[PDB]
Amino acid sequence: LHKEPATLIKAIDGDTLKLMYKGQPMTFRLLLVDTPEFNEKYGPEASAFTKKMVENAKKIEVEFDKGQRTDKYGRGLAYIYADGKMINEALVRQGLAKVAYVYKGNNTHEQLLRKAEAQAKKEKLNIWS
Ligand SMILES: Cc1cn([C@H]2C[C@H](OP(=O)(O)O)[C@@H](COP(=O)(O)O)O2)c(=O)[nH]c1=O
Ligand SMILES: [Ca+2]
Repeated sequence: LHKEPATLIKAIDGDTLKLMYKGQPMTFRLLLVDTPEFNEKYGPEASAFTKKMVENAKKIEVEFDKGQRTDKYGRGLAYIYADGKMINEALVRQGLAKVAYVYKGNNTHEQLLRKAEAQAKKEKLNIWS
């Protein structure tokens, strides 16, 4: 896999954001995770977490997996990095997302994320509290 440039347009919530990619606005959905919706427990916290990471970032990158790059809603499906730190992994490590939506063929970072979730679970963080 490889990282490609993008710039932030707008934070949306814990696991979605609007980025400019190859010069075009698109909404991205984070691969392999599920944050609570804003109206759910920890939703506001997940939103804030992702917003801070992307807004503070000097460099945002998107990394597609090997499979589908757009979902049925037209959202880009990627791993998204802020100054080299993967947001998908960071949310999970903090107990602000569950590993979820693991579809065959777009699952390159599955085991990395599951290891993060185990450690969040051990620490009884947030969702796991
Ligand atoms: C993360 C992800 C979501 N989706 C689809 C599955 C779910 O369909 P349904 O809308 O029919 O439930 C939805 C969940 O996204 P959200 O968690 O953003 O609601 O997005 C994908 O198809 N591929 C993906 O990799
Ligand atoms: Ca969600």
